[PDB]
Amino acid sequence: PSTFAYPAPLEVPKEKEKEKVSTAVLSITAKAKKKEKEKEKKEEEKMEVDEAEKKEEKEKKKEPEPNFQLLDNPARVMPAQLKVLSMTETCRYQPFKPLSIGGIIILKDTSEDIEELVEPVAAHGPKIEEEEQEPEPPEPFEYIDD
Amino acid sequence: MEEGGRDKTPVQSQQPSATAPSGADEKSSGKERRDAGEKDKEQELSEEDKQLQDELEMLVERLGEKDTSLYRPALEELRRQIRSSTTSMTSVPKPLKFLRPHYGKLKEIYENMAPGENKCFAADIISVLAMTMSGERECLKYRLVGSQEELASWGHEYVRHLAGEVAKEWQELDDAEKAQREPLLTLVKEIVPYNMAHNAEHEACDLLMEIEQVDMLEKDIDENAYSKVCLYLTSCVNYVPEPENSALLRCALGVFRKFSRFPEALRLALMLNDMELVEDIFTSCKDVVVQKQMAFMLGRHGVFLELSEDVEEYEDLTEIMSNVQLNSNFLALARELDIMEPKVPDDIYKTHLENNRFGGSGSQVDSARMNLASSFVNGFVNAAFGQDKLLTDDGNKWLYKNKDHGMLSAAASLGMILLWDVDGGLTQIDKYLYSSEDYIKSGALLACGIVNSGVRNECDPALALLSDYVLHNSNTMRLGSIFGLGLAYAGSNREDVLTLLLPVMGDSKSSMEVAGVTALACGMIAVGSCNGDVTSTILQTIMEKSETELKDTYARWLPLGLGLNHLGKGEAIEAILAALEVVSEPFRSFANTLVDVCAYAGSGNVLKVQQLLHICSEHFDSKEKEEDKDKKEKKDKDKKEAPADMGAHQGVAVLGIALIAMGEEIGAEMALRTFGHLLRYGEPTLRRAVPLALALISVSNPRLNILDTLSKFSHDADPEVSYNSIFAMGMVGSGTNNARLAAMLRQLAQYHAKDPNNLFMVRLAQGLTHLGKGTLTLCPYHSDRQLMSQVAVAGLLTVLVSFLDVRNIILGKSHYVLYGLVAAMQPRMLVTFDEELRPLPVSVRVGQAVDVVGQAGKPKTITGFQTHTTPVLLAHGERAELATEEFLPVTPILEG
Repeated sequence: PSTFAYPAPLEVPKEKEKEKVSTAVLSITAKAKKKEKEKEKKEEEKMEVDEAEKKEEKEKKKEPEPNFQLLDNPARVMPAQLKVLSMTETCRYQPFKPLSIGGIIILKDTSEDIEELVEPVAAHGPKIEEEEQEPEPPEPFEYIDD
Repeated sequence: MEEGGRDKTPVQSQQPSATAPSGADEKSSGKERRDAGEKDKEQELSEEDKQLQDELEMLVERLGEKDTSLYRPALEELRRQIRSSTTSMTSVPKPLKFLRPHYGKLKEIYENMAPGENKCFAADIISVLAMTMSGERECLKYRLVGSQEELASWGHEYVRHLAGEVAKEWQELDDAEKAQREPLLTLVKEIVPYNMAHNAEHEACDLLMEIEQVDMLEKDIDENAYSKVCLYLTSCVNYVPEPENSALLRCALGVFRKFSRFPEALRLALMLNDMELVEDIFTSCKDVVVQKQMAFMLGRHGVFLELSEDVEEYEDLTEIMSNVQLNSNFLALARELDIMEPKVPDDIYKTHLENNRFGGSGSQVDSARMNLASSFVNGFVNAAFGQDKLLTDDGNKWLYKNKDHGMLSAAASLGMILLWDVDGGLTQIDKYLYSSEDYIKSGALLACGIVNSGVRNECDPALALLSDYVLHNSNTMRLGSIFGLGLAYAGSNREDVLTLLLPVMGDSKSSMEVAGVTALACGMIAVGSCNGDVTSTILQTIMEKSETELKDTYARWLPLGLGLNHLGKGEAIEAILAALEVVSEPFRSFANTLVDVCAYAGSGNVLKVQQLLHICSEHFDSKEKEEDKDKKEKKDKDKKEAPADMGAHQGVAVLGIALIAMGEEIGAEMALRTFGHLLRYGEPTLRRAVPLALALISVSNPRLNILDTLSKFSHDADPEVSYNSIFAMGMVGSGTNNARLAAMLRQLAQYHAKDPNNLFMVRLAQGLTHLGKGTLTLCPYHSDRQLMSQVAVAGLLTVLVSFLDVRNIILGKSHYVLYGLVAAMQPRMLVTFDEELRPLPVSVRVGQAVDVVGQAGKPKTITGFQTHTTPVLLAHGERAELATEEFLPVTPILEG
């Protein structure tokens, strides 16, 4: 369920220009202050000093950004079942995603199947009906909208 | 060279010996390292032993074929070996002998070959071996001192020995705990401070202590032994970080305790400002000879003279404890107490006054805002006996016309002049006390304090009056009253002093800047003496600072009050800083920077590094703004310690002016005010860039602060720097005025500036040394940072003095002649060759009666050996009174 998901809200161009200016002030002042300050005597029996008064020498911070390796297809096959909400999906489906599913059938409600896999983006007929037809709750957008 | 083809002994060599040294010695390289390390097999160590006699002989032929090409390829690897790393320490009988020639090989490479690399490689091998070997090692050094052939090597021989020990590789706990150091001290004195300082151990100071204490009488005489130690300590302190610095001072205090000469001992007790330490030393100064002679006079003058009080009464922390003890021994009641109290110092001031000449009265006009300025100049110029006596006596004219806080101040300033008089001068102060408004009555107490610092015998004490008044309401009445109490009670450790400090009887009833004085007042009681560790003064600071976010001026004063109280040990200051941190305020970050900077001094390592640390592009309050632009001067050390350091830091400082100035336009305005104070606080040897810089900018831009900060420098020596300043201050003053208020500042500075050639001169010396803790400098630093146009400031403003005696009287022995020995000075300089500790004793001769002109002719060496008297006080940073042990009944006086 997590290999095709809904990617984050965007970095955007707008925020990119805006941020650099902000980062610039903090960046020079931190580095300039932090590197220069020592409170250490290295030719002493002590390593540094037992601490007289508190130091300003301090350290930096690192934050990366999350990405998973080079692929254009699912990561992990999966033999577990995952619930799919119709047209919100489990998270999201891409055209390779239904290949990996052996299923695309239902036995998770009253409904059951008369047909098996249908290949990617293609119609399957779920059999809630006797063999003809009966209505079902409205998932489609126009009914909900009006 | 590890070859079994013979280079080493797998069997007894004799063939390569003669042959190899000419071109480049191949035999000894493999023999000493490779054979020793691979086989510590004892049957194989016996072959080497037989070989050993041959090994000795190798040194004379090796000195015959010296030449830089022949010597350079032969040894790089012997230099590298360590005994404990070949583990040849673990057989003592045969390797110890192998070390005896091994040293003799190394010494030629160390000095004769001049490049930096040969010395450093060579250090690591000598130290490890020397400590392990000890006793036999001392014999080994002597053999080398003589030299197998008497050539160039002997001169170098002493330095290399001690230069090698500096490294102190491996063992740091030694094997001997007296070290091999001892014979070298007498021969070379230059190498030794390099060893103690790099080593930067308390253990280093232990080894130095044991050897100087024995060496005192025995080696040569007491006088040279005393001299050797004083120099050594001086390099060492800068290198040690602050917690550890206190420990080295005490260790030193023990070497001195025994010694006939006391000067350096007092400096160490001063640094700490501890009640117990100063007591121990004092009793010890007097004891050596029960006759008054050098011993008592040396102890009494030297400890008492030292500063920690802006008022002229000096310390007085020592005074109460020391006096009862001195009268008990009995050489007379009147003699011990008279020297001890300020009474003798009142005379010597009077006599010096004439030679130096006077800048006239501080009067200008008694009308308009100029009457306020007039009042202030009298106080600033003279904290001693004046020649402006005629204006002060007549109270009605100057004192009354005064407005607002200036009335209180006028009344204070009058006490400064009356100081050195109280045998008739008291009476007016009391008239002022009875009558009129609170400002004048409170002024009279502050003033009384000031006058009653001219005696310790006390007549109609000031101390009684004060007690009842502080308690008494009206914020102006309490403000003056507490501030007075700080002088009057003094640095004393009497219960009377301790008990008062506990309640904050001061201002805390106003949310304005006048309230800040409360923290200052508790500081004023201690006056530079160390903390009792009272909670009340620390807590007060949080309260006052926290409530405003509306006054920039208020927030800064609370840490400034605390610093005065805090002044003392490195040990003590860590503890008091802790209490404040628990709560956090952005206003405290101003205090955090102040306390750290005060604490750090005494170390060139921690102090200078802190002293550039800046973020100022967030706020111009106290929040992130901090002390930084102000701080950039690097003043705290320069005042505290070392003669060399004072010029080096200023060298850094010049460049820093540009950096603030260019960095911001706002930065330039603030930087110019504080830079002008570095000159007064620090006492640099540079007068080039800064006096002129301030002068030119002030013609361009009206800005009144500039004249004020400059005139405080201009007191020091009054036609060196004063030549420029007087011109600038006058020209601006009479071509620009913006207000009556504006005029008032410019006059105050203009009058304060002149007072001819070193009269009640400002120096941050003790005049016995300048390695010690000077007077409270922070009081002019407070007046200089903020606008001096602020009327609230005025009360504090009156004492910003940071004077050093105009005494250059020769004493330190009982003979008590005026105008001391011949000495050396260069006053055609702005940097000088010798600032080791004591400068060059040739230069161009000075022994004149007129007071010394430092800080561009700073160097004084005390010279007296040709006259056959000897100095007890060698120049330790002194700029006042000589101390000698005189074998003459009259001390010669010279022209030059």
